[PDB]
Amino acid sequence: NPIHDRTSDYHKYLKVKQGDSDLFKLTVSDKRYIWYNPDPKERDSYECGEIVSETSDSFTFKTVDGQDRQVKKDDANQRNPIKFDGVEDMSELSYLNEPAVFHNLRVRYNQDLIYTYSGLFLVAVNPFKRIPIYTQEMVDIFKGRRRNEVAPHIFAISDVAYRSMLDDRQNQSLLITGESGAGKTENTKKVIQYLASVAGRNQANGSGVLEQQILQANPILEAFGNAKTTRNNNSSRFGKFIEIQFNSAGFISGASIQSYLLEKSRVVFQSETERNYHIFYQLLAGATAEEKKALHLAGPESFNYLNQSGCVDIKGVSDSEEFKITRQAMDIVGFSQEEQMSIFKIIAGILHLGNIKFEKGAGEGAVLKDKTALNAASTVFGVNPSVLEKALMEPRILAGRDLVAQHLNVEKSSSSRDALVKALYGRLFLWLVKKINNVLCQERKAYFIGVLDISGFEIFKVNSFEQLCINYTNEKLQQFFNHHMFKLEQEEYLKEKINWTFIDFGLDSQATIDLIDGRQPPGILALLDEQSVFPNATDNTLITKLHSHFSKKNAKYEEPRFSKTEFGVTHYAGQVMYEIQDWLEKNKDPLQQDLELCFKDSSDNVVTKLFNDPNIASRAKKGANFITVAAQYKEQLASLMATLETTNPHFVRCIIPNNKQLPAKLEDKVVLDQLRCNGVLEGIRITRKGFPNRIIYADFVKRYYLLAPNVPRDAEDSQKATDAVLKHLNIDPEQYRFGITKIFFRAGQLARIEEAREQRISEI
Amino acid sequence: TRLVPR
Amino acid sequence: MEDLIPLVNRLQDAFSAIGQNADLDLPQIAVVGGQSAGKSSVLENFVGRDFLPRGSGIVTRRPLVLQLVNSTTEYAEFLHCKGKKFTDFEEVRLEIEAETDRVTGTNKGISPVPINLRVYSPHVLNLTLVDLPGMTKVPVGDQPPDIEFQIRDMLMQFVTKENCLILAVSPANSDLANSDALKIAKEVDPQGQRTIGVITKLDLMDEGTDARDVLENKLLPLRRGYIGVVNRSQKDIDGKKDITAALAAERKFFLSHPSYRHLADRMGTPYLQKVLNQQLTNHIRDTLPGLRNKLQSQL
Repeated sequence: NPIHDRTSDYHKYLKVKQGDSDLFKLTVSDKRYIWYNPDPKERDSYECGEIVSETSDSFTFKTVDGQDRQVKKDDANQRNPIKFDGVEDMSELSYLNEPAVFHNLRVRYNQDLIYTYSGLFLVAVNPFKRIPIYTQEMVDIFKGRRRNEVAPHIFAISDVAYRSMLDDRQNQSLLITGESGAGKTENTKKVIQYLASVAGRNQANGSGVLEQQILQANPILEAFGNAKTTRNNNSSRFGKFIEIQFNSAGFISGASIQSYLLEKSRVVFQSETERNYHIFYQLLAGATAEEKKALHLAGPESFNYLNQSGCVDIKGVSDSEEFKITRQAMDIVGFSQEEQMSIFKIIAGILHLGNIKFEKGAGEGAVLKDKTALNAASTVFGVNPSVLEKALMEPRILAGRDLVAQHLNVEKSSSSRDALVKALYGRLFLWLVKKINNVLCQERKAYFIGVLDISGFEIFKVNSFEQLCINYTNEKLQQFFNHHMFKLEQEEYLKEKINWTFIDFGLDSQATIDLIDGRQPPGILALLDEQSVFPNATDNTLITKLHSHFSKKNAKYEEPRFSKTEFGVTHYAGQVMYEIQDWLEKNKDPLQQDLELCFKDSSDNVVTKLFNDPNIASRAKKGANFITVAAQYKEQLASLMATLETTNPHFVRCIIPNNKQLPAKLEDKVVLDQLRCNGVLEGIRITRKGFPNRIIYADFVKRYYLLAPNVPRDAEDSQKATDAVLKHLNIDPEQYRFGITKIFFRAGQLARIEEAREQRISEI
Repeated sequence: TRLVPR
Repeated sequence: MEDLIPLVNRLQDAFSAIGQNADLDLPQIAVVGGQSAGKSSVLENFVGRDFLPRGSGIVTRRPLVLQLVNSTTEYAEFLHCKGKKFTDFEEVRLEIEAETDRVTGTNKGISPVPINLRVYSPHVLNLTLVDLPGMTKVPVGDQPPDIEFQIRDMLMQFVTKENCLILAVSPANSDLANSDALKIAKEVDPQGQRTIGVITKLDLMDEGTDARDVLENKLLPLRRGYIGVVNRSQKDIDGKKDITAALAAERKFFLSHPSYRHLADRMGTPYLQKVLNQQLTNHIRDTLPGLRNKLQSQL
């Protein structure tokens, strides 16, 4: 039984070295330490100092050098007794503060234990090297085991989700976070491989190519949906939910992908040093001479949509080699060579559209002097250039019953062209997903286990509308986690008959969510929509209105002291300041019907599907004319949340250890920022308000019997013995609660009992 | 433990 | 080294309030005997004063860690009576009775909580012994019915430990093969390597019989041997215990018995004290080296 055999790879790579005699009697004294910040500006960089003095409301310790400081006991981050080093769940720590959480992750990472639970979360730190814990032999160990029967592992989360799906006949979701480099793509692959292995029905037919197809969808979706931003070279700018589907007997039957919230604005504008979506650079770098000739291609410097940010390449990334991978993936998921060329023609056409330069003609009317870009776009799109030219500068509308051409000026023509580009790109993205699903989903499912990953909580020096949307999505998903943790905690306290009550943790997020999307009183999105109706509004009247409705009236909002154009929102991950510039423009999403009429007549098979398929195209309207971008956003998010609320969720948090791609180098500043952005610290905050440590009575007595007079180590009535120890030590009863089978302790109290044990043993 | 000379 | 027993005396004091832990194993001597063996008389003759509770049946209802320390002066102290010096041994007996009743609900049951009594006296050698409840069948007392098992279970907690030397006390005027002390010592120490035998009441044996074969270590062999004693109680003018006369009477007994004269120098209370002091000291010397590290791991 490898789970008990200290010589197995299960023990070598998934358990703490302790074994039995090793980590258990390695001395210990009576000295206590504290975690502190050597430089107050870097709040996530710590060192360990020795406590020296001790007073009423403060401690006194010597910095790692010898200098001295003091800290209000109310703010001190004490270090846990050595017995707590390496625990498999952060909830087992007694001092539950940020540096202590990092320390435990580090004790484990330094022994190559990359998986650690933190309450409901499975935290997975990229080791930046291969560890042999994904073999068939490891799969067999996890098969059918409960989370508390085995060490932390992505296979444990996967198995529990699979058994719950079968036992409860309920779909499951696995919400996984992590920026590129965190190991999220690899962990998601392990989930899929694990499910294919335990739910495989491979005898006779083999396992086919479904797994391979699901994995190959990645390079395609990343090429069109990921981009370099100032904080990550490969940032996902969309959300995706990959359903691994099963038949009624529990065997894998197929998969499906659904995308959400793609950032279409990036196609037409990118901030300094960022890039447009990777596919544009891949195509220009890897197309063959003949493909460049037929698509009228040139270098990225030659296109307005790729030459404004100052950055066209990524250090260490070959866009040409990445294009090769993208095409190979397209072959595997079934795109014909002709469909692939049509996809590239549309990407080329978007670039040519971006190069059209509208000029003021004789009067205000826009005109096109040089028809080069127009003609190149028309050729690759398979449309009539005269029709496209008129649809761009003289789109017709109905004035009463009369068809009238609105002759646009330069600004409106440029804007319409951009709107056409964003529509083409978004529809193309939906068509790619639909085409991939043509091969992934060929049987009606009975159930599914879906993996969700979306853009992570984002903070830049200057944050705009796109960032508020991304962060609002993250806020809603964190409330979803909080609510589920609440339901699970309610059941644990009730099962133990613990005398402590609490309300739905999801309510802690309501103030921020209401600030953003409330309707009554109206939140930010509602006031942005209100300000998008009349021409009297400006970005300045918009922020004045936000300050008027929320400054000093909503605790989660801040009118900054020294900026007239930013407003602050306190999210679970901290405060984010948002710049209002251009929000009114960004909320408008109209597309001229004459442009759709133009493209509906394309001679290209894929272009016609983007404009004739009522699903990919159109949507509806609003009994009016068009839904704002904020209303579209809110609706896609609501659709995603409704899907999640039908499932039983599981949460995985993948972490980058450092930003140098170096193994064995866990950095606190880098790790703590991610734990803050991914909700782990929010889970810890909640955990600290209750009773995190829960100890079976007999185990408490076995360890602490010596701290009280005449209490047998193996006392027959473990509850009375536990009470005798607590009463003799004069523990404040508010710091613990007796349960039917375990004693519950508030943060810090068990560490103090452990410290008393260490002291008593050294005395003896 | 300190009661026992090492 | 005159320092080993005192060192373990401190450890016993420190563990006196630490409840049972099967892994904690200090080098010490546990006194085991059937209720009829006269084990109280053996201890009172070491001290030279009557100081143990008197009553029918059980005399020790809580383990008594009795630390004897040779001294020029004579007085006693209980660990639970900080700073008090007892000089009247009748008060010592009364305090053992009071402290015992204080803990035991029923006035006849037992408790594992020890009473830690140290006696300084010119009549004793440096020696420590843990007296335990004597064994008996018929619960004849007043609660509980399973008393025999409760006593045996408490005795086993002590003597199943490897560092516990067993002082097995048996009366000569009985069937020594059926000795409760020697039988329980054989259950836990089959090779008879950590059991010291004491044969009491030698002067009470039937006319024409003697315990020579057991005293010579031939009939029921024990590596650490057997020592015979007799309680020939002498009272002084006031009617109180006269140890010098009692020890002289015991000496006269062994010198004049034709079956024991040749062993007299290895019989009697003074010799028994000498033997226990020597064997306990050597045992501590043996076990001390690995002690500190072991304790850390067992606490």
